[PDB]
Amino acid sequence: AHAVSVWEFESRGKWLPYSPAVSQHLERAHAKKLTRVMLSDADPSLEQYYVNVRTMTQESLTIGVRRMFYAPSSPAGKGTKWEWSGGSADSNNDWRPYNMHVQSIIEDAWARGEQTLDLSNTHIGLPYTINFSNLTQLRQPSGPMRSIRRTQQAPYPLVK
Repeated sequence: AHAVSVWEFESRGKWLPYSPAVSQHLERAHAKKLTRVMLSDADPSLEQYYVNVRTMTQESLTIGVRRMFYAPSSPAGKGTKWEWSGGSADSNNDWRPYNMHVQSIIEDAWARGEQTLDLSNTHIGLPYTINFSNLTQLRQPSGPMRSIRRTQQAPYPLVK
């Protein structure tokens, strides 16, 4: 009887998740039937990110935005996320979320004990292989290998 609401934006043909706090801010505005939202209101570093809820777009330009529902059992619903690292090897400063669906598939393969998950099968156009024994993402064919991680996160907004 419940779902969590994950707001997403378009980034290179990937529908990436906004953070829990930003999704929580967007959801409250949708609930109040508002049209315009400034994302800095929920995350002060999102400088002049303007989301129009009627056209379902974000300007900061061309970008699409959507509101998606996921189950309580998804990573979004359970308070956990899978991210990959953005710039040197054992660098921890620039982390990035995978598409929420991909996070669920990674979580599911991790939980079932897979040694490896080839994201190019599943879905896509994500030529990456995840290795759970060393927690990395390998750009096919043979790298870069970037660190991935599973961390606790706040709950996304709950819905009827």
